[PDB]
This record gives sequence, C-alpha cells and structure tokens, in this order.
Amino acid sequence: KGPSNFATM
Amino acid sequence: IQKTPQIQVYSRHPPENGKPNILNCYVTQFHPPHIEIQMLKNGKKIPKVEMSDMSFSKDWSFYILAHTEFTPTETDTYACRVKHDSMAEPKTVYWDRDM
Amino acid sequence: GPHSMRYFETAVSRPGLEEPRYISVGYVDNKEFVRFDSDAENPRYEPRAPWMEQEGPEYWERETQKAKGQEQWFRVSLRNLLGYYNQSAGGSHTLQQMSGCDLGSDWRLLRGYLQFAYEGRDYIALNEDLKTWTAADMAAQITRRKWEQSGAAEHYKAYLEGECVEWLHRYLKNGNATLLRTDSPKAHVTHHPRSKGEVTLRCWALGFYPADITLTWQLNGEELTQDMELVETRPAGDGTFQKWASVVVPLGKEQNYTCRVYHEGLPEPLTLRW
Repeated sequence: KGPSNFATM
Repeated sequence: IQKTPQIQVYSRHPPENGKPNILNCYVTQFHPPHIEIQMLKNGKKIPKVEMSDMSFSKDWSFYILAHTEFTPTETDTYACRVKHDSMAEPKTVYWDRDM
Repeated sequence: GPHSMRYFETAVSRPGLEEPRYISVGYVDNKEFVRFDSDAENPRYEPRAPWMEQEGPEYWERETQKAKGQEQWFRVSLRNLLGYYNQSAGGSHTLQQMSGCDLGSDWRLLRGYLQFAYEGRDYIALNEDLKTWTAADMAAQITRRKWEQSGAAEHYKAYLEGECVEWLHRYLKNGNATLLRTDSPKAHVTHHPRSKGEVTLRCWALGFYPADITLTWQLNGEELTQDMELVETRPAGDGTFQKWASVVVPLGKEQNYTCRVYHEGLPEPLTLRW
C-alpha cells in the first residue's frame, strides 16, 4: 500500500 | 533537461535460423517519458509490436521494452527505430545476432 | 532473506493536454505487483501479480481512492513548481516520487524512502533519519520550509515505519514462493573471428533473476578493465535477464582466458572458458 502524501509542494 | 535513449536490440532465445523467437528493443535512460519506438523487418515497420508500460528507474530515467514475434533467417535484417525529443532525427539500431 | 517495497509515481503534463496523467506502480522485492493509470477508461488499481488477486474488493476500492488523492496532489504540486521555477506555459513537465521500505532478513525495518524529482532531477528527499529534508535547489527551499513548518516528515515517518512495513509483511505472506525465489544464471562462452590473428570471446549469462549480476574475465588471476566490452543488463522479456562480456584474445593463446559470473542465486561464483 503506497503513501498518501501530506502538504503539497 | 533531455536524456537520450540507450537502445539494445536482441532476441529472447539464442537465435536459430528458421526457429520462432522473440525480438526485443530495450530503450533505457531517457527523459522526458514521451517516446516512439518502431521495429522494422527489411526496413518495413513490423505490424503488431507490443510495448511494456511506462516505468522508471531509481535514477529517475524512464525505460521501455518493445518486443515482437520473429523468425530469424540468413537474409532478413531487423532493426529498432526510436524517435525522441532528445534527438534531431530517429535513431535506428540493427539486430546483431551475436550480441 | 531481505525484502523491500516501493511505490513509483509519476505525473506528466504536456503542452496541449488539459490535465496531467498520473501513474503509480507498486513493487515488492523489485517486482511490479500493482499499478494505477489515469489514462485507463476506468482508472483503478489493478493487480500485476497473480498472488495479489487474493485481495478483496475493498482493498482495491480504497487504494483506488488514495490514487485519486495522489493524482490531485501531483496536479497541484506541478502547478506550484511551474511557478517556483518561473516556467512559462507551453512545455512538458514531470514530477516523480519514490517511496517505500527496506526490511532486513529478520523482517524489521532497515530503512524508509521518500524522494521526489522534478523534470527528472532531485527536488527534495526525506533523509534516513526520517526527520530532516534534503533539497538542493534554491527553488526547492520554498517546499522544504513549507514541509518543515507543517510537520510533513513525522507523518511520512509514521507511514514508513507503520503501514509500509505492516502491508509488506502481509504481501510477503500472500505470495511466498513467488518472491522467495531467484533463478541462477546459465553461462556459456561463444567464439567470434576478428582482425588477423585475433578472436572475440563472449561470455553470456542467461536466464537469471534478479537482474544484479557481475561478469569478469581474467588472464590467469588478473581482471580486466582494459577495454573489456559488455552490454547493460537487459530483460529476456519472460521475467529473466541477459548480460554478456567479451574480450579480444590472440587466436590460439585463447585458452589462457577464464570468465566468472557472480550472482546471488549461485552456490558460488561460476568459472567458464572456451
């Protein structure tokens, strides 16, 4: 299962 | 910035004239990922060439395996022709059964 | 027996197309097992190994939703990056991400990974401490400060040490003889004529997995960096790999030449000759 990212770039 | 495709053209199994086999065109180390790869038999585009799905390596560069059924003979020349933004014109590389 | 998992994700924008294409590929021990692609008619995570079919419908639905989340994330970050580099409209742009975990043979976390590239180049990466960030570019510093301010690292760190490790364990169980295996290389040397009184010796390694392998030639002990020829390791296309190394040899002083093949799947390294 992959990341679910946080603050955008 | 553009990275130019490295190209290898080779068979799956050791070639034997008259024996069915598979011909790979392995294109690596390129960027951006957009790319056109043709396989040619005696200079004519081969119809139904399979293309692997977009992948990239840990150095961030993309790579693709094109492949197709073929039967080597004495006389038929096989080649892979790659068009990519990094190159002015298409690059052709010819199948060498010893490599 | 060490293991790993990675997700490799890409968003790509092109001059004309209206919104980016997003692709994500998951690997277990360097083998693709899942994949998602926004170009698909009905975009969903799909199994890419037989042993993943085990997973039930909720697994797929929930991963699918997380993918749609990632797609939106990449879309916004692409738009932000365009501004950070003062790029105009009219080009193509790429954002990539590598994430995942390595475990030792005891199955405990050896190391987490979280790395991004823009236009194919290192943009920002989470350090091994899973606490601090590396970002080289002047433009990239805006992101680093933004993510330091928001405590982004603690959250990725939780993902890496927790969910990443926990789900890899589950996968490793669900596919036990499909990952536990390597194929040893079958090696042979071929002979090719050359310039007067010289022949090329080509040592072939065939049918091996995983791809990492080393080929060497010795004139009785002495290895050869001296214009030894090789090819990059390549897929057979059946899931094994190929590689050869060749050298030029005085026709009839040829027997003085031995090849060696180093590969994990080997009881010990091979020695080969004409």
